[PDB]
Amino acid sequence: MAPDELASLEKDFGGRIGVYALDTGSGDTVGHRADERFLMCSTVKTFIVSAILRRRLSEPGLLDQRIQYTQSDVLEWAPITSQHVSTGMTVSELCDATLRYSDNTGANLLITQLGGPKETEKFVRSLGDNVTRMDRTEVQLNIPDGDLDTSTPQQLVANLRRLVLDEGLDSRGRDLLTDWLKRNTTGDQSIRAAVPAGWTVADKTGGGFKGETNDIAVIWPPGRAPIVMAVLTVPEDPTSTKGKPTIAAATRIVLRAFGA
Repeated sequence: MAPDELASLEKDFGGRIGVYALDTGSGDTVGHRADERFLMCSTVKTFIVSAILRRRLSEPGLLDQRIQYTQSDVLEWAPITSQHVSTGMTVSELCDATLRYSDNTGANLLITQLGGPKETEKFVRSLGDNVTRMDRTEVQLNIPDGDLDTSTPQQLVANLRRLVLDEGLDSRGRDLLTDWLKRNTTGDQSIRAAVPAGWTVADKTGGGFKGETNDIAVIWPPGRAPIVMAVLTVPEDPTSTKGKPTIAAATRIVLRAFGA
């Protein structure tokens, strides 16, 4: 029933929907186009921040380091970092802004601190991800260009499970990451719109210039093991605003499949 409903949803949407979801209690999965490539867009911020958290283990005091930047660094969507050009922000504060507000300048600053876009790639490679690639910075990473800056739904779930639930990070880095994701402010109309009230969700959204809309999440229902999922969407109509409600509709399909 669920993969049929996902195929029906995709037909209604007009475009391509990639879904993968794992119930860590049952071990059951739901998938549609789960092995196909999609732009990660800003979902990649999850991994940039995770790479910074791992890097701190080799660079004592990294999170407290204050980074100075300039007006040239400030992009159109830089809700936090645009307010602190004179005074700088710490690496921790840049991780906060990058995840909770999808701050694009924050992301770029962190990529520079790591040593460039391939450093995040080296990080996911260390987790055993041989699928994802990172190539560009904000905002060019949102523009389709070959397979640059792509992953698949299933790979994104594997990585999110490893980082939020398992030992991809040390326990304090996992808590830092997970709290920032739980506290995301940009996901209310995506996966979260479909989840019952009171259940905790950790998520990271992404979106492109042609209506591409993504969300990846961990969901904690009461009294059972968490669910990890990814929904990636590419409308045929490049001006479509249907991505977010389509994500919520796919989530409702998934939750019903998982008895939630």
